[PDB]
Amino acid sequence: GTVNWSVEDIVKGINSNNLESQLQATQAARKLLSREKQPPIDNIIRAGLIPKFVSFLGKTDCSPIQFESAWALTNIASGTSEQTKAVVDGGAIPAFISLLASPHAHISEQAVWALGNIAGDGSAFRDLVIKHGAIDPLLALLAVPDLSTLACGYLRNLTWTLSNLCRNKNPAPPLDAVEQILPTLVRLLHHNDPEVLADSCWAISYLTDGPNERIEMVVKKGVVPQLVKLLGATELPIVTPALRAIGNIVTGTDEQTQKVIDAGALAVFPSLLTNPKTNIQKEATWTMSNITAGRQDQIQQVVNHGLVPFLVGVLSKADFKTQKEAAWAITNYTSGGTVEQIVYLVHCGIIEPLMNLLSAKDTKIIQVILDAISNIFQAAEKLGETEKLSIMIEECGGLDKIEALQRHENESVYKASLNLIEKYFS
Amino acid sequence: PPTKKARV
Repeated sequence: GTVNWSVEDIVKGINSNNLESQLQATQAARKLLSREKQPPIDNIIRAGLIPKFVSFLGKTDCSPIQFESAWALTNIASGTSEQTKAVVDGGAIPAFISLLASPHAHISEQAVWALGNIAGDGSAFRDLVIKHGAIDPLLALLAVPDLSTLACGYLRNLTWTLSNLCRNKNPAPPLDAVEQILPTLVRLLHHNDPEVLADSCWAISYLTDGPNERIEMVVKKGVVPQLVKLLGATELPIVTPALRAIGNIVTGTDEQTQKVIDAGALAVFPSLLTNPKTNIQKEATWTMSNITAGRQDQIQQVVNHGLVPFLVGVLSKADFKTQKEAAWAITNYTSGGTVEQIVYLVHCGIIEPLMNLLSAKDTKIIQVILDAISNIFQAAEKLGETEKLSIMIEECGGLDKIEALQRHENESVYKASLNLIEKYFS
Repeated sequence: PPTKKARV
């Protein structure tokens, strides 16, 4: 009977001089803290029990109390930053790192979990866990010929804790820590368990969310083809982080973007740009907008893969955030594209949805659309066809919108719109 | 994924 103990009874048992009474009371605490309904974390903290639990972590001759106190401290560290800090302040970090080497797998796993919660608080505790030396023993647990010999839940918890050591910015994780973790991360990215794949992908997405040097560290390990394969997964919890990572990577240099293209990513975008999950569609369109900001041959590969009609589709009908990203993709396309590429854009039907979006309450999207329209008109000039385009815009009703924009609040807006009128509709 | 999680 360790069920429904009072905190006072727990304190009584833990303050006894009897390791087995302490074990019973720690288990009672664990059971209080592992209920879903409002676990009494703060009451346990106020009772002063964290130091006792931390001391129990070191009791090698009573592994049950190591496990029970590890679980209790895990659940305390799962709370607010103040509660996690309470666990850190009691000395828990080195004690958990020492438990990583336990011969009992359920105890090492519980230490992995606790360290995941501590690191998940934020950059400072993440880096403090690293400074206390957690990475080496964590990776040692994964240094096996075949990850399949490990228990599924254990492997999942190891992957998740590793992902938290890769998470967060200001600052990003230490460069040497990333380099030390990456080979194991790449091995996890090839594992067959959906949750391991998802959390590995999330870690890779964290590591690519930064300057081009971080992106390059990742790309050099050769993960882009595997990311593209996972971009094609049926499980949405895998697609989402794989797509996040791909989008991050194409924020980099034209060469890193080209590595994404060469791996076959564009072939997946017909489905991504029509995906029923709004956030997938939005992130896919954001990624496209960064690809169309690249080189003219990269725009050409966007064309060859049949993706301009899919951008026309998103512009015609999508969540408004997705539509704004699509407008960005079009402006980048027209800013970097050849005359022929811009003409092709017009032939795909861009004008009417582009115009229909000008009645938006968002000023940024209006600016973006007007810039795109100007670039298209410049290509038309280069071809001597500006009247055709003006007639198109007028026939679908866009000229009325542009005229209405003459009396717009923002300076750039009415500057742009009256330039258009005086230059092409006079 | 969550930043933290309790064991229930």
